[PDB]
Amino acid sequence: NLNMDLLYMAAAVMMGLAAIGAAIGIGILGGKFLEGAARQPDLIPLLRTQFFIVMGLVDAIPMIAVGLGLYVMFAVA
Amino acid sequence: GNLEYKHPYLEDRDVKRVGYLVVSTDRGLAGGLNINLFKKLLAEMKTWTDKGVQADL
Repeated sequence: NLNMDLLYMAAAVMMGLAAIGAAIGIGILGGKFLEGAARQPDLIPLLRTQFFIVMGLVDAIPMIAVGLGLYVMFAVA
Repeated sequence: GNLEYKHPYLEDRDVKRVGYLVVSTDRGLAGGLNINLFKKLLAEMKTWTDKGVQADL
């Protein structure tokens, strides 16, 4: 009936915007991380540590969004 | 350092000819100062020209 049509679209919008956000945020952050690694090799491990420190914060809201889109898809519809 | 660049002045390219900058006095009565130096230079330039590499001054 009318439900699944719109619910699938809602999950679709949710996870599409999540994919845009996480991909672009990590692209910028990784680009700066790679320029820093090219600038100063032998610091790759420390910069990678910091890169993960930030990447963990970047993907939070996108991952709540992914989780709730999957919830809607396979729990509600 | 931790970083490096590849400027020509830092790499030991093949020696095909050599140049010298020579410092000498403008006034005599210095004793053997100039001739000792010029004899040393001439010996090293002899060595270099033996290997067929030119020299420049």
